[PDB]
Amino acid sequence: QVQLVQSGAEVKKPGASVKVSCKASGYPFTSYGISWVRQAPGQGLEWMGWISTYNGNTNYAQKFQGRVTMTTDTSTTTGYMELRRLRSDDTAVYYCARDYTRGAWFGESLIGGFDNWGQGTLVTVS
Amino acid sequence: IVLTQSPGTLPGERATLSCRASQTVSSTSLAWYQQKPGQAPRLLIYGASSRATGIPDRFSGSGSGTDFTLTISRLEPEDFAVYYCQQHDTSLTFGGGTKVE
Amino acid sequence: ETKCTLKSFTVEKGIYQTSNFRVQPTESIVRFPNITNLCPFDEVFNATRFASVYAWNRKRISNCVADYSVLYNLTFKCYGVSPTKLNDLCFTNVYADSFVIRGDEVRQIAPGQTGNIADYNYKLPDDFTGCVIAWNSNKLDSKVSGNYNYLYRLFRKSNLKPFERDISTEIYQYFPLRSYSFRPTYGVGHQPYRVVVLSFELLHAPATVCGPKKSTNLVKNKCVNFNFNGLKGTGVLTESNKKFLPFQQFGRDIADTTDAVRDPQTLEILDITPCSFGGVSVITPGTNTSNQVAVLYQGVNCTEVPNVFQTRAGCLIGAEYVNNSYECDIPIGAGICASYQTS
Amino acid sequence: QCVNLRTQLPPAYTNSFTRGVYYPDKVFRSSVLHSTQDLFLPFFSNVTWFHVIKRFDNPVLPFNDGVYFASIEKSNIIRGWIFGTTLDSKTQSLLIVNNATNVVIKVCEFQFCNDPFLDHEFRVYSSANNCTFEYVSQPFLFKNLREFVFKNIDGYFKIYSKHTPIIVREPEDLPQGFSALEPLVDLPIGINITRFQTLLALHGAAAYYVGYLQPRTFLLKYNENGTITDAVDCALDPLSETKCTLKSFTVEKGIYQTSNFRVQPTESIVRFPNITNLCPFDEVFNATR
Amino acid sequence: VIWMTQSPSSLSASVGDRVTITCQASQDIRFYLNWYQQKPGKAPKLLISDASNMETGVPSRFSGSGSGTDFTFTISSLQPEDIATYYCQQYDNLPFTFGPGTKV
Amino acid sequence: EVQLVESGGGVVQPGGSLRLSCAASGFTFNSYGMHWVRQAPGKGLEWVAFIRYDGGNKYYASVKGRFTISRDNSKNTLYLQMKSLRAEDTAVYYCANLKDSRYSGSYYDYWGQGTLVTVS
Ligand SMILES: *[C@@H]1O[C@H](CO)[C@@H](O)[C@H](O)[C@H]1NC(C)=O
Ligand SMILES: *[C@@H]1O[C@H](CO)[C@@H](O)[C@H](O)[C@H]1NC(C)=O
Ligand SMILES: *[C@@H]1O[C@H](CO)[C@@H](O)[C@H](O)[C@H]1NC(C)=O
Ligand SMILES: *[C@@H]1O[C@H](CO)[C@@H](O)[C@H](O)[C@H]1NC(C)=O
Ligand SMILES: *[C@@H]1O[C@H](CO)[C@@H](O)[C@H](O)[C@H]1NC(C)=O
Ligand SMILES: *[C@@H]1O[C@H](CO)[C@@H](O)[C@H](O)[C@H]1NC(C)=O
Ligand SMILES: *[C@@H]1O[C@H](CO)[C@@H](O)[C@H](O)[C@H]1NC(C)=O
Ligand SMILES: *[C@@H]1O[C@H](CO)[C@@H](O)[C@H](O)[C@H]1NC(C)=O
Ligand SMILES: *[C@@H]1O[C@H](CO)[C@@H](O)[C@H](O)[C@H]1NC(C)=O
Ligand SMILES: *[C@@H]1O[C@H](CO)[C@@H](O)[C@H](O)[C@H]1NC(C)=O
Ligand SMILES: *[C@@H]1O[C@H](CO)[C@@H](O)[C@H](O)[C@H]1NC(C)=O
Ligand SMILES: *[C@@H]1O[C@H](CO)[C@@H](O)[C@H](O)[C@H]1NC(C)=O
Ligand SMILES: *[C@@H]1O[C@H](CO)[C@@H](O)[C@H](O)[C@H]1NC(C)=O
Repeated sequence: QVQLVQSGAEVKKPGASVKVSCKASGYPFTSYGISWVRQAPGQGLEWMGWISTYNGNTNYAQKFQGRVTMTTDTSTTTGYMELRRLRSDDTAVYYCARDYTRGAWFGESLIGGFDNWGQGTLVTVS
Repeated sequence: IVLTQSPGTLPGERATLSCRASQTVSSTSLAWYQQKPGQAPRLLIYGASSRATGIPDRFSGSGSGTDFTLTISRLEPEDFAVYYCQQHDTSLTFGGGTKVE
Repeated sequence: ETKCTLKSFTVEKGIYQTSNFRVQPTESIVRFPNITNLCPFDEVFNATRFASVYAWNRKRISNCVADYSVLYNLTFKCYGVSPTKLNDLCFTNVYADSFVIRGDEVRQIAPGQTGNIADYNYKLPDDFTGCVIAWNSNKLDSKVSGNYNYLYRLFRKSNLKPFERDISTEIYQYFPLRSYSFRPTYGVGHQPYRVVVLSFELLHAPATVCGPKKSTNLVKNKCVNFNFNGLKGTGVLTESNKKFLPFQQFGRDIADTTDAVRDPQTLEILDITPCSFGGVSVITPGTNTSNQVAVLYQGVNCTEVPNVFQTRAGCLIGAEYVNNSYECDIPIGAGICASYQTS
Repeated sequence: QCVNLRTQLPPAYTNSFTRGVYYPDKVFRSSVLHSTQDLFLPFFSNVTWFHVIKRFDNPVLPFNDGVYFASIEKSNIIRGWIFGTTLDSKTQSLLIVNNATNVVIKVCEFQFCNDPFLDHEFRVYSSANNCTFEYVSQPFLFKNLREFVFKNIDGYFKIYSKHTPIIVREPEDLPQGFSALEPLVDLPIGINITRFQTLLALHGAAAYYVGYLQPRTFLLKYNENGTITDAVDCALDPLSETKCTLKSFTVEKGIYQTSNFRVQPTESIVRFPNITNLCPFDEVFNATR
Repeated sequence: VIWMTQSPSSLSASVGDRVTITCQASQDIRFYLNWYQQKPGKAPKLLISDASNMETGVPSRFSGSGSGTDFTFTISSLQPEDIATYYCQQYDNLPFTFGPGTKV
Repeated sequence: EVQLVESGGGVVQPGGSLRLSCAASGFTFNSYGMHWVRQAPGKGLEWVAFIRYDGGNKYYASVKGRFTISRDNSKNTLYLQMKSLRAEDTAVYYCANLKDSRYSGSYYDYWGQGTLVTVS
């Protein structure tokens, strides 16, 4: 009965930043990581990065290495992502998912995938 | 690693979807996803073979080296969706996506 | 009962104490704190890649709840400990040693054994305490062209000491390491197996790893046998108006008696009292006149005990209360007396 | 990079009065007077007073059997502590540092600077090796009065703390009144602490006080809400001794027998016959026949 | 009781020469050794603590090292001001003890 | 400045007794343990006794059973009571605070000037 609940749609101006939350329930928060994937209209799935809910370690995609910051809060079992310096090309739906592709405690690769996904948060830049 | 899928666009008939890697991908590091219109993607196959919980038996994946496939023994009205291949042998990437129609 | 107590086939007029009323517990209420952090066994056993036996990898497990059900759920030999009792033990540390060997080499991962793995790659102590888990990984590790990534040590000038690791490549007076070359066309004895050894450390020190506990639902306003996170006792659980501080787990009365607890899961305060009890006395005329009796339950409520009259001295059953007034005969207390009267 | 930042001034002293009482255990009690024996700062003791003003007192002090620490400030200059023995790369040491969002506690073989400090970055140590303990939680830290008790028993580093606002008085001394310290954290570290040092952050004025705990008997008064509101030091004076014996903060007029007077011996006197010959055990045990 | 000894008991050296003094413990005292320097008519001054840590104010020409039972005290270049009796002292356990003393 | 001042020395007869004292100032005397060390003409440094900061635990060297160590933290004064003095006890007696990372915890090393005691 795992669920991921994301914030609603946001509208931002070029140069602005957006903060997208993802509330998790139905499982031990510190046993699984959190990954973020975005999908622009008409496009496929693009990986943004991963964070461990246990030790705060991160692994970012090169494309967002200097733009995206990911954090977690284990007291409210909620993940957060912030994307800085938004451009018109960043209009997309941003999804959170439960990560079982990398361990949260050891950082090693696991045999798995992204099983639970949130509904997605639409971010528009104009 | 770059993942190339085909065909661009493909009820009761058997469907096969392909994903070719530019580099060798371990079976332990490859997975398949399904995305219905208006919905988030869901995991179908992990380890290139094992089914994710809740996935019907008509869905089965296999492969080795650089050549992996996903097979649907019989297409149902609800199986018409965009499918993606994923690898995390190196970093983590998704394929272009293949549409079943 | 009175006759036996007084050792007499005869009983004189009066009131005697012959026994005691005590309510027994009917249930067992077990309450423990719920797990918030769990031991990362999943990230050890479901890993994509295992280390070579010549260079075995050690992962440390600490400060977590050890749920072993999954390992039972999915070779599983425990030494010094039962695999079905691990759920109720605590350890100061747990160490998981992961490596890949051949099926025929699995027998070497045990105390008292010898062989080219036991002696040159991975040695266990004769007094080893822990569990060895292994499974066939042919589907993942074997390759058609041959998997040469896994290596073992064949040559060395001496045998290893327990949990010693040697990853040097110095030439033996031969190159000391040789590949397994695993293939899907091999018979079982030559197929790859993934081995995880769980070493259980028990020291005179605070535990960091503990298995989970069984618990039941909370029952109130009834006589029960209870245990709150080790806090044992018998009695009736009720709500409480006590103001506990954020760090206090239980409280005591002036007599240093536990009289309130904090519930591990709901964090509510419950008051505790002993189950109803009191003395039992028999009121009787001399047996030379009559064998009729009445029974007084001292300090007990008439609805607790199971011609019923409630007085300050307790519940009197068997005697008929009247609104008349006579000289006191057999005194009970609080202005009330009993007598044998006219049939 | 360690930065060597002074003269040495003589210490000041202040009057502790009635402070340093903490909840001895995690047990709820109410409407009762409870007698307990534990390490407490003695009542009306002499407490060492250090200043941070161009002078910054941050000497290495002995830990002895436990330390009472208190500070008064607004600028949050005192942000952490170092506990250990040699305070160098040869032994494990405990480093407790607070910052804006969290507190980090770790035990490692740190090579500490000659004069360690924070600079908002860590210039506390030049390097560290293999750690044995890690812990992260919420920050531990009119003027702010912060009081701590540091104990190290059976491997457990126990921290008690209290934070109250205080009115500013010109003498800039310790305030009177009774306030009990609640338990904060209990760290299963297992190291030998004999020295400690206070870490100051640079970028104002502050002061702190250091006292040492002793094994003493106290009578603690718990009110209706299980809060300690008063206490008696049973080894302070003859009046407190009577109060403890009669389990009452109030003594009625009269004469009470509370103790016993006994003269102690001052010398060791040993007297034996003067014999120089040794017993021939050798000629019994090493015999040929 | 841990017994301490030093060697040589007395040494002859000129200014500019390298001087070494050996201190040996009958028992393993890890790194808990102090080195003192005493001039005639004066109380002993501490130069080195915990085997190898220099005291503040002590010239860089002084050094020392060692662990367990065998410890060394060195003067990289003897000065005219370095003529004194040197002692080693253990504080691993009570009673504390000083060595015989080495005359420079 | 930190000072340690010994006094109470002098000349006594064998079998007699002498009480020495050391006045401390300039430092937190009552937080530190203290040592006595003696040095006879022609000999090296000899450790005599140690007392903890609270005046609780006491340790003795050759002198155990004859010498007593004590302190008064309200006067910042350290005492050594020597009974049954022998010719061999002729020495200069120092009070000191010895740098010690294991027991006293002292991070600073202080010495007095010493007082001469002669037994004859
Ligand atoms: C444990 O119980 C507490 C309080 O009832 C609850 O808030 C917490 O989420 C529970 N933890 C888990 C992992 O379910
Ligand atoms: C490995 O992952 C599978 C799929 O989620 C799970 O069923 C299995 O129990 C896991 N193995 C372990 C040891 O957790
Ligand atoms: C018992 O009752 C009879 C009358 O029926 C009387 O005569 C006798 O004395 C009584 N005995 C005692 C012990 O009361
Ligand atoms: C006995 O029980 C009745 C019914 O609950 C109650 O009203 C009465 O006060 C009780 N008396 C005593 C002594 O408990
Ligand atoms: C005694 O009289 C009262 C009325 O005052 C009545 O309620 C009660 O039941 C009577 N009891 C008996 C035993 O007659
Ligand atoms: C501080 O003193 C040390 C010697 O103890 C020296 O190595 C270091 O360079 C000095 N720091 C600075 C900034 O000069
Ligand atoms: C130490 O405490 C005593 C009281 O026992 C007091 O008389 C003395 O003045 C205090 N010392 C200092 C330096 O204040
Ligand atoms: C406080 O310390 C934590 C843990 O080291 C760190 O993640 C955080 O960024 C620090 N906060 C600030 C403001 O430096
Ligand atoms: C690990 O700790 C030991 C002390 O037990 C130390 O000697 C060793 O050098 C440390 N390892 C590293 C890489 O610092
Ligand atoms: C801590 O002190 C005790 C008592 O002196 C000693 O036995 C123990 O070995 C010390 N621990 C270490 C690491 O030195
Ligand atoms: C106990 O707490 C209540 C508030 O819950 C307060 O009104 C009452 O005065 C407190 N009693 C004491 C003695 O402080
Ligand atoms: C030794 O003992 C004898 C008695 O047997 C006594 O007469 C003599 O005086 C003693 N010697 C000394 C030195 O006291
Ligand atoms: C017997 O003689 C040997 C050799 O000198 C010695 O080591 C041993 O202690 C003697 N045994 C006894 C009881 O003296």
